[PDB]
Amino acid sequence: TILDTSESVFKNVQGLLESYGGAINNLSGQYRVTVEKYSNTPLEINFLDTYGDLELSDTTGRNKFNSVQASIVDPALSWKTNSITFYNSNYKEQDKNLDKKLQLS
Amino acid sequence: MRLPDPYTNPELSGLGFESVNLIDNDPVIRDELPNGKVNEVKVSAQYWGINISYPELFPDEYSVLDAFILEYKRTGGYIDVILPQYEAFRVRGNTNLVNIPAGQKGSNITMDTQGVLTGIPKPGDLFKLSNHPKVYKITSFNRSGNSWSINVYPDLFITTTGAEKPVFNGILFRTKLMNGDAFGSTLNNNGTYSGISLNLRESL
Amino acid sequence: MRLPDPYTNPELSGLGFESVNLIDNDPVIRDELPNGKVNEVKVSAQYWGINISYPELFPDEYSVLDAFILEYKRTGGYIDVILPQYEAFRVRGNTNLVNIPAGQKGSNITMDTQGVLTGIPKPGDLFKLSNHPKVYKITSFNRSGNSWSINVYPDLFITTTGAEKPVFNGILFRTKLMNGDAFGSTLNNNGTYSGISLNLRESL
Amino acid sequence: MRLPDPYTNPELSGLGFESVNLIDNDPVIRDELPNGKVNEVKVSAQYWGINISYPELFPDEYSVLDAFILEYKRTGGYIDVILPQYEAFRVRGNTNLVNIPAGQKGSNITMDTQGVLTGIPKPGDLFKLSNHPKVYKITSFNRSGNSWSINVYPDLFITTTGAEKPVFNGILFRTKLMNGDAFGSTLNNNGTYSGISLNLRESL
Amino acid sequence: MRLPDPYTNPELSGLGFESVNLIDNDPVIRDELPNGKVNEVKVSAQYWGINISYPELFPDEYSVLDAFILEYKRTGGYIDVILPQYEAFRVRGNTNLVNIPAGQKGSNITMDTQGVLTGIPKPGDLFKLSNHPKVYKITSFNRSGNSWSINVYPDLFITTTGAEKPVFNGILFRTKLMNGDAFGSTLNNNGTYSGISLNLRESL
Amino acid sequence: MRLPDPYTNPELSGLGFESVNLIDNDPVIRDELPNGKVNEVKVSAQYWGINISYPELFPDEYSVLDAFILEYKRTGGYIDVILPQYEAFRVRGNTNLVNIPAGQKGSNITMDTQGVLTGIPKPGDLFKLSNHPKVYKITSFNRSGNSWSINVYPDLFITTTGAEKPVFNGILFRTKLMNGDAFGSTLNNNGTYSGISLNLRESL
Amino acid sequence: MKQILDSARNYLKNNSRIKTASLISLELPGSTGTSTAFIYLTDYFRDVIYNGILYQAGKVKSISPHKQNRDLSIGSLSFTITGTAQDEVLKLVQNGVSFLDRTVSIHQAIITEDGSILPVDPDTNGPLLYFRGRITGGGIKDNISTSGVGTSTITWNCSNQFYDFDRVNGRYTDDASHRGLEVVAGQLLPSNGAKRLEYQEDYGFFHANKS
Amino acid sequence: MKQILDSARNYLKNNSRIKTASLISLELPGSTGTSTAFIYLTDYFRDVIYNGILYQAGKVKSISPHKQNRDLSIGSLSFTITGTAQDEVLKLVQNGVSFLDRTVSI
Amino acid sequence: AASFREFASSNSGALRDAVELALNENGASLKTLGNS
Amino acid sequence: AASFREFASSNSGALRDAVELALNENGASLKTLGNS
Amino acid sequence: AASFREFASSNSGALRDAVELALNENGASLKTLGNS
Repeated sequence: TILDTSESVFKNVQGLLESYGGAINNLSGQYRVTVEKYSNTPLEINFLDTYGDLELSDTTGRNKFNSVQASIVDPALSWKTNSITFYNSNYKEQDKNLDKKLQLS
Repeated sequence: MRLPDPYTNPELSGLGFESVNLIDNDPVIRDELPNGKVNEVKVSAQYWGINISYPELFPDEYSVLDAFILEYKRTGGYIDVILPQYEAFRVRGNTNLVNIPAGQKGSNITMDTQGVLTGIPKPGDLFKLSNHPKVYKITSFNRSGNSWSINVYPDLFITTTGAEKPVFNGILFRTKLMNGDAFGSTLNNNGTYSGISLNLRESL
Repeated sequence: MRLPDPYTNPELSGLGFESVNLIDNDPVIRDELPNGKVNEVKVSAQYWGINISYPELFPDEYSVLDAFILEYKRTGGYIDVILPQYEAFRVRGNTNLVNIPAGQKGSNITMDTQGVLTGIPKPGDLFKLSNHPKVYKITSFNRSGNSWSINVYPDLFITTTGAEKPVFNGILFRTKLMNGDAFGSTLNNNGTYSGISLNLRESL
Repeated sequence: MRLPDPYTNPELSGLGFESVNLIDNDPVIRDELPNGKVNEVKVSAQYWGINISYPELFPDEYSVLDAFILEYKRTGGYIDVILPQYEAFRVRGNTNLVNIPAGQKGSNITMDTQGVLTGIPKPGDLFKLSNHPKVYKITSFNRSGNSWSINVYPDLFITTTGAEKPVFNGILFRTKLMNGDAFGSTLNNNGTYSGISLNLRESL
Repeated sequence: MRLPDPYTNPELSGLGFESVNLIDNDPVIRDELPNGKVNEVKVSAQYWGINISYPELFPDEYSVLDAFILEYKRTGGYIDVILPQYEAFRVRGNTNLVNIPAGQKGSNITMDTQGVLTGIPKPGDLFKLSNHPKVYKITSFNRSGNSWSINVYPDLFITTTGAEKPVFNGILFRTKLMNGDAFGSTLNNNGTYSGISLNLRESL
Repeated sequence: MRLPDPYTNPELSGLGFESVNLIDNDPVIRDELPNGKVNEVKVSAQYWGINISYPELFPDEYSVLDAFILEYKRTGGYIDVILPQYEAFRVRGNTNLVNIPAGQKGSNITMDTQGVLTGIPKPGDLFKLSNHPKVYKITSFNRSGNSWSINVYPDLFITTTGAEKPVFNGILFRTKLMNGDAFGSTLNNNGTYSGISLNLRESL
Repeated sequence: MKQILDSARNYLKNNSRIKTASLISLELPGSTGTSTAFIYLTDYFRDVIYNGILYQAGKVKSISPHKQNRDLSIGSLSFTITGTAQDEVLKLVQNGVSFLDRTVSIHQAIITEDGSILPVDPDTNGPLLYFRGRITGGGIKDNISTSGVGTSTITWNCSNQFYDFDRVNGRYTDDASHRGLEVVAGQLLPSNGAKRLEYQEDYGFFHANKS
Repeated sequence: MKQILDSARNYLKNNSRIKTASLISLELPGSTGTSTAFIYLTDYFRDVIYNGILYQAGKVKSISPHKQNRDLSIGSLSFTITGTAQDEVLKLVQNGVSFLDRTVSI
Repeated sequence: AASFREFASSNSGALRDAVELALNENGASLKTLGNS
Repeated sequence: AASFREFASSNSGALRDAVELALNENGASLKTLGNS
Repeated sequence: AASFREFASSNSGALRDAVELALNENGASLKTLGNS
């Protein structure tokens, strides 16, 4: 990480967290950080525990992708930029061959 | 500062309440769960509400009422109220000789009656602590000789200091007039006032 | 302008009130605390409301009232009124000889009668100061020789200059009319008007 | 174009209004100030509203009514109305000899009666200016020999040109039927029409 | 705690119900298809509602009920009740000797009476399993020798462990009170309370 | 699964409907055009609604009703209903010998009665197709010897396969209980149940 | 304007009560192979046959309005089907599903008194189209009251081909993109990602980055 | 997740009527020196003692909900106290006050 | 709907306030448009 | 609240109008977002 | 009006949703403000 301290702290923190998927919380008052995880022992829950109000929503069209490119700064390029990209055959077959490219830096 | 009544003014019998309504207010938030449980959470005080209605009034007793109510409004004090249905003297003795230990809290009181008191309370009696205006109601009572215990509703609003004394007799509610901001009396050509009623809410 | 009545036009015998309803309006902020306390704060003026119902009117007397009300509308003045049941005398004397010390404030007035006045007011009598339109009610009276002390509601709107005179009789309220935008009258088949009524408000 | 009535059609007496309601509408915007002042602002015209009700009607008089109302609807004219309670001829003479000076405006009229008229108006009389359909109402009147003056409500809708003449007799309101957009008559198997009523608003 | 009644306190003869209203609540999603089909799906618990009205009460019995209700509020327990019209016996015997196979599920129960029981239940009788508070209604019964089969509504909340015992008599509902936040009572001038009534709900 | 009735249970005559209400529901969207045309568009099914009311009920017949209704709720089946006012046997013969050609659709049916049937339908008769639960109503009928035709409301919900047969007699509506989600019975101290009523909507 | 056949114009001008059927042809979601089923539905109160295709009745509840204007837009729709039909819930909630493209078409049919469909479009001599496009998303709402009736509903959301205005679909000079490289078993290969099969041959741009 | 002690989990699972008190520890505004007073309040219907600190009762009226999510946010709250308590108005309306930082715990 | 259009246009400022509350909560504001 | 969500989403265009009225009054518009 | 201010401020998120729906329909979003 390199931080320009002239950026406002909120925005620097946000970009820093975004770099590794972390998020922070102050429920229970202590400042806490919780990375995303695959957990072996999730908390079990059943519908009947709830108040019974339930809503499911799915937003495939914008959010879904099947190929990607990412850009970085690389010392093997003298700290010029490098551009990784790849496809997924299985995902492109599950989609009806429609190509859709995710952009990242 | 009693609300005038036939016991204070037997000559003005019209002041006898035609009928009285006592309401518990126990504000609570509640929900029903799809598994058929009920869950509820309590915050804020219980309070007693009272409604009073009067018949037609003649001008003299009416003037006595207004002379009271305006004195209350000017002074900003409290209205004391008696409630005749509970006027029974089933417990008596040197109440001020009883010892209540300090640090009792929550809904159970235990007392050393020192063998002094005679008679017993009953469920539904009123009960009051000498140093606080609250009125409680007896749910249940027990003896172990001189030791007594009573379980009381609502829950206690104070921790006992050890200076408190019980009060079984002559309990007066202390209240103020939530209706009072738009008060007023119709006068009919009979020469008699009509339509008076009072809504009271205890206040501490 | 003085409202016409059986004092001003005794021949219009129907023109007196069939009923009245003198209402106190006392705007307050009220708040209810979770500890059961009720807080009240007095802000803005207390003002007397008056509802009046007339009996059935013949056309002539109705036309007189109608013309009076329209003349009030045209001028934009004030409606002056005297309540007859308070009008009944108790105190009499040359009120001009009473002297009120300046600088009195708050709900207690004292005065020197010099012994001039006769009788005493009762609680629930009306009271007024000659230089200001507000009317007050006597909550209680105390004599001490020729000096008098009076507790009034509401509290005084103004500090005594020392030039006031009291007025116990012939007290006129100064008022404004709330129905005026839609007033209207039904000629009954028998030749009378019915329901004629007024919702007056004090104005200061 | 008079609304037919017993005076025009004594044979059809059912057309006599069972009862009539005259309403002043004086649209005004008003507020109450916390110091207890009342303040109000006037805009837009005062107007007279009238409500009429009829009994059960037989087919002939009903047909005469419909033959009138549909003629009004087709022509888009005005409905003239008489109002019997004010039918008194207390003022008479050569009205068209009176001189009203030009430039009178606002609510006071002064006239040179030239000694011509006999009798006097009364408060509550109707009054009208010859060149304008408005109906005013007398609040007050005065004499100084041949000179008269009258203060009149509502305020004048016109400046006097000097061609006007007063009209004390036979005043008809000019009106149109605000109810008329959903008009219609029930017919019962008695052979008699029912449920007729009219709401009228003057129009100029 | 058991609600007091003419079984528990037979001397309080007024304390029985003047009317009751046992309501089924069965929450469903319903949908109406354009082809006219109606679809229904069972989700969440079925729960019994009970409305009760008492007759007029004298003060003593009222005070007993009042104290009971307050003791319930204080403890936060459950109100237990037995309906008398179902209470009428039909089956009798040592229900402890009945044996219920484990793993039964769905709206049909079978059991071995070993011949111990006498009589048979009728449709519309109550039924309960000793280890769980839910109450069920018998829609139909079939004997085969000493084995019994029963169809119940609602469907079982729980699979049979094989340790249950049936209970046909003295079935108590376990309930919670919906009025409790605003309950209040009017002393009639004749010296009685009126309208005393409860909206109970089952809770699981 | 008939709703029990006097014909099924003449001993329980109280089950005879006190009065019945049959409603057509024809959901339609409509507007009124300023040129005075009316335009309307149809979507979704017509359906029959029925309302039933009962008198006071004794416990036996009531128990028979509950034993039915709970069986329906447990099974999730359908309620069959007869409707006595249409119980007339004006058409009879070997209905199952009639041939209906396939591919009839829309609102007209034609049949070869093969000379078999005797009598004729009337407008307002009920009519049903053997393989489908719908109930239709006869608007009109014609003969051409053995050939019949009938125009029927509502429009047909199916295309004819050629296996259908007409059904002129014993038509039962198939329905379910839209009221049923909050069902329950008051019990009065007379020992008699009260306030029962049913709202039914056909379902296919 | 699209010119309708004037018989329809006249019939609509005359008759005051009209019957109309909406006919939905829908591609099934989640065909994991390229071959897909279709389902056919109507909101009409009974099933209806068209081109000999039989359209089922009762699942549909409502269809949104459909707005366009002189500016470019996604022209979105929604339509709703009952949440109680267990099959349709399972049709959403399978995990292996994708529907990033699935096609939908919505015909609009005047149905005359004999139950025939009126000819309107002079191209096909048949019913009009109300809408056509691609699926973009959906959702389920279940409301349970403590007491009384709850509700359940499924929404499908549809749009035109621009349903992702973020899509960038150019070409740029990098071999792995042009050939469509993917990693398998420890080496790179050309695969389906190539915008056309022939490109996989083309070692063009291979030198570009260093050049 | 923060793991609660399971006795509490059980008690909450059993009992149907629950009593809850909100306890506010608040730094006074407008200490012109760095040393500051604190005040302690509760919404509960009577005063309550904790760590021997006595928390006054009756001033509080309400407390907002409190939302957080996977994005960074200020996580704001509000709470309300009666406008009739003359002291609290004076606690706001002094001119020399600053409270650009003052701490609060609930 | 049309009544709601008329109402909202008559009360536009409060909507702008509410939007600014949300965006401030995340850390953004419309004033960037004012400068932009 | 949820009813208000459903209503507002069903009437979204009028809200956009009201916001544009306020911003136009100060001299700004959302169209800058359209280009941006 | 004031009641509507209080309500809208209490329900601000739904308004933001509706605005995003309109702008997404034309092809724009407030998130540009978030970055800007």
